[PDB]
Amino acid sequence: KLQITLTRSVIGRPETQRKTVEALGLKKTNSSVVVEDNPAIRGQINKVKHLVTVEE
Amino acid sequence: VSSTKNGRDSESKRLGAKRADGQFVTGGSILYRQRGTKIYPGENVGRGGDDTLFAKIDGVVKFERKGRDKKQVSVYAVA
Amino acid sequence: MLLPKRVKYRRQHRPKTTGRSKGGNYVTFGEFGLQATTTSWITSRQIESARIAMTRYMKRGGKVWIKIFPHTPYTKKPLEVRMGAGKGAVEGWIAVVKPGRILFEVAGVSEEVAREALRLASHKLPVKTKFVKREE
Amino acid sequence: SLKSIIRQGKQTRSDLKQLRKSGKVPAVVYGYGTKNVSVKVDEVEFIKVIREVGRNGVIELGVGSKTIKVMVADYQFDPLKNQITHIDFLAINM
RNA sequence: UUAUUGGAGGUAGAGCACUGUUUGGACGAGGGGCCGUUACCGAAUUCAGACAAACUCCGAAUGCCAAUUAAUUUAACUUGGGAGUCAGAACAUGGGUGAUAAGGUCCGUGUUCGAAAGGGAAACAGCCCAGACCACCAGCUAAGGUCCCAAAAUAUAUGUUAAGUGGAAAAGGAUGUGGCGUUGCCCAGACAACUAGGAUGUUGGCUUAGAAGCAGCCAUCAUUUAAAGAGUGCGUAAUAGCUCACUAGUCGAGUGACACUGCGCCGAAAAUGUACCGGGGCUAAACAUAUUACCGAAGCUGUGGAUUGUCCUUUG
RNA sequence: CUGGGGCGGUCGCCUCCUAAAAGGUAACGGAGGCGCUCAAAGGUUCCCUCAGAAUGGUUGGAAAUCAUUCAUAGAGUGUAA
RNA sequence: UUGGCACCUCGAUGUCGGCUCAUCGCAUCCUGGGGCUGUAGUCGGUCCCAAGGGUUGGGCUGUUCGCCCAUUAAAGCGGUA
RNA sequence: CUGGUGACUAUAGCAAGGAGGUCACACCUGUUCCCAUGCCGAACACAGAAGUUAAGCUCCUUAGCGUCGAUGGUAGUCGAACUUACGUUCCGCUAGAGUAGAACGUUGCCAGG
Ligand SMILES: [Mg+2]
Ligand SMILES: [Mg+2]
Ligand SMILES: [Mg+2]
Ligand SMILES: [Mg+2]
Ligand SMILES: [Mg+2]
Ligand SMILES: [Mg+2]
Ligand SMILES: [Mg+2]
Ligand SMILES: [Mg+2]
Ligand SMILES: [Mg+2]
Ligand SMILES: [Mg+2]
Ligand SMILES: [Mg+2]
Ligand SMILES: [Mg+2]
Ligand SMILES: [Mg+2]
Ligand SMILES: [Mg+2]
Ligand SMILES: [Mg+2]
Ligand SMILES: [Mg+2]
Ligand SMILES: [Mg+2]
Ligand SMILES: [Mg+2]
Ligand SMILES: [Mg+2]
Ligand SMILES: [Mg+2]
Repeated sequence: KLQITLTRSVIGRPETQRKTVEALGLKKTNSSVVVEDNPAIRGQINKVKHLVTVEE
Repeated sequence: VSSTKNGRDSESKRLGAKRADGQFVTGGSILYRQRGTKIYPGENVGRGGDDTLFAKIDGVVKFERKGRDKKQVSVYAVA
Repeated sequence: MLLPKRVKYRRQHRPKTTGRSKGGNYVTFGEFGLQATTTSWITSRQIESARIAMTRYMKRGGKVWIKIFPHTPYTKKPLEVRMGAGKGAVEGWIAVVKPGRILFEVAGVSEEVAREALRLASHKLPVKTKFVKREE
Repeated sequence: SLKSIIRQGKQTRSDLKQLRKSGKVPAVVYGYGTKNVSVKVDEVEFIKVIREVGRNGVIELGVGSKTIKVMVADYQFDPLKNQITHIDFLAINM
């Protein structure tokens, strides 16, 4: 299990990064999701790691 | 005084691949638009009068090596 | 004044100037060399000025090699025209120099003479330079 | 005519940069009687050994516990910085 | 959207195998001025070294097309009713053009403005943070900040700077100052200073009107040396004269050269008024590196409320 | 159309580069072509392999035609790329 | 200055020269203070500090400029739509 | 093992040296016949078996050329932070060139030995 929190805004970020933020299930700044760890999730995180904070 | 004798170009011809390796295509689908045989017709693939490569059967596209320097595209029926 | 005897295209896009010296970064013909440390266009006229300075100081005793060559034509518009209406006419010829390229090499003189000759040369060029020896 | 090196792991760009800043030269030992090994040497010690034995001289390289007789097959150099950047050691047969 | 797998394609870089461009050599099929042998060898071959938007023996990152594909996600498409729009801007970046000019101009890519309020950037559409349903004299943060204007550190530790650098600029110039290396000499007395010497063949040869160490070319040798250049500068028309290198002595501890670097200095002149920190002021209240707090938005949270949805569900 | 307008240039079609390795992509950016030709220069069957160089050979020369060898494409592909 | 660009102004931002009135910069024309000089002196040359004040009447031309006459310690160069 | 006929990016090729000939493959002997030469029985075609391993062909040796080719490092670069610097830093990907080295083929089916 991973807790992922959107710590920075999507404003001013490329649309592809906004799309990955949406796909992770994050909605508003500081929102969070709890997801099962796997390579696909890790790839989404890695794409937007400058925008999110991950806690195991 | 000053002018350019340039300023001409023809319409772009949208060449290149039209279907992906591993994609299912129906018979007759164009697979590759080209000048000359930059790619060669493989199994169940034909080459039209203008060098266009097209599928002859329904099946899966596969781009394959042809010798050392050349390549081809073939279409194989799905089981 | 160096310039190609001919080129295929007289009007060329100006060269990229970022990055480091692709090659010719070592003294390979003489004993001493002048190494560029900053980036600039280098013109045929600057090359000729620098060559004359260093050769005159060396007093024909030693041998000089010009390692760069102004392959690239650059154009300029005629004075007082508006923008547009085609590209201008060839104005001069330049070599692009990036940090590490050896501009000149010298042999057949003492190290001190080589240093002074290449100093006099360097003051003619639009780049900073350093005195270099054959590496080993 | 001897010098010791230290084995390397898997290094990032920053790792290599910090090595070269500290003053060590990355290098690879390969050739007869050995597998490829990635090592760090000290630049000053390497320069002294090269001065002693010549460009084509034989060096006794301490690679972990083992000692290998090597020759410098090639080296990479940064002439703006006057810094040896990489070394290849060719373990010669006996 | 991501992961995995497959594929098309010739960019970045790189390279010189092709097309061109190009620097030093070597060698020379053959004839000419030459008797065989001291041009051209324009041929061919060869070594080494470079250049290319319209070169390529090579060739990424990315992006793109797909998959009886997995995870997360919430769209997607068709038909029909109604539109507006067809002057775009800055910023960043890949490029053309222009002058590696323009707040220039034309394309690619991203963001923001447009149509976006709020916080920061003194003020400042386009930068940085961030997207205001309404209410609160509640809390946490972002960018940016915490001596006073002005909310929060006159915080902690270790250094750098003396230039108000910080708070505008280049080639180039400089015993400014800090760090890390290499290295010559030195109590068999180093560096500097001071005392003494600094000589002979010889006014070296040539040249010149003259050229005598010291206009210019060629050499740059010998003798006594505790050492002394066929001379480091000044001087003469040339000499003369002073001086240095070099050596010995006095003195007694450090003294030079090179390389890579941190931070400063000069180069630096414009017009209403200080006027190139927003002000005061600052030697830290500057800069570098760590650390712990706090301030800070209409972001997020807390409480109450409105409307519209979805789901449990009569209720709520 | 137009870096005001005029004047000059341009206006349809093809190829290349710009074009940022799919496709597409602008400027009065950089270079060239087209408004045809062929009765075979089309179809098909069978057969064949170039350019250049070296060395010999008459008129024949640096290059005409002949011969051997080497020669992987530097030839040719009607006509731009 | 000659231009480049086309960002404010085309439901009007009057355009050259002169006159009147100035005002500011200093890259200083004179006057003041200095270094160097191939500065004997009297004169000069060149550079540095310095903007306090001063810095002319006429001929020609719309002219600004410019040439010329006659002076002056000097007859400065520029900004202010 | 030999041949025929396939598959495979030359790791397969080139070059050099060496070995072989009831059978086979060749060179070879001829031009009556089918067939042929812009002339030529050289070639194609056919008939045939006196001669020869000389050549082709096959096999063996090697690393001179060509081919293949790491690891390590470097260039470039997606993304991020800082920046306006012909930039810096961090992460992932990661060449070309070159080095070590590989390599004088590996194989399917069929007929003979
Ligand atoms: Mg095209
Ligand atoms: Mg056709
Ligand atoms: Mg390139
Ligand atoms: Mg613009
Ligand atoms: Mg515009
Ligand atoms: Mg844009
Ligand atoms: Mg706003
Ligand atoms: Mg404000
Ligand atoms: Mg707080
Ligand atoms: Mg306060
Ligand atoms: Mg608030
Ligand atoms: Mg809110
Ligand atoms: Mg204009
Ligand atoms: Mg692309
Ligand atoms: Mg494309
Ligand atoms: Mg044809
Ligand atoms: Mg009005
Ligand atoms: Mg002044
Ligand atoms: Mg009158
Ligand atoms: Mg490689």
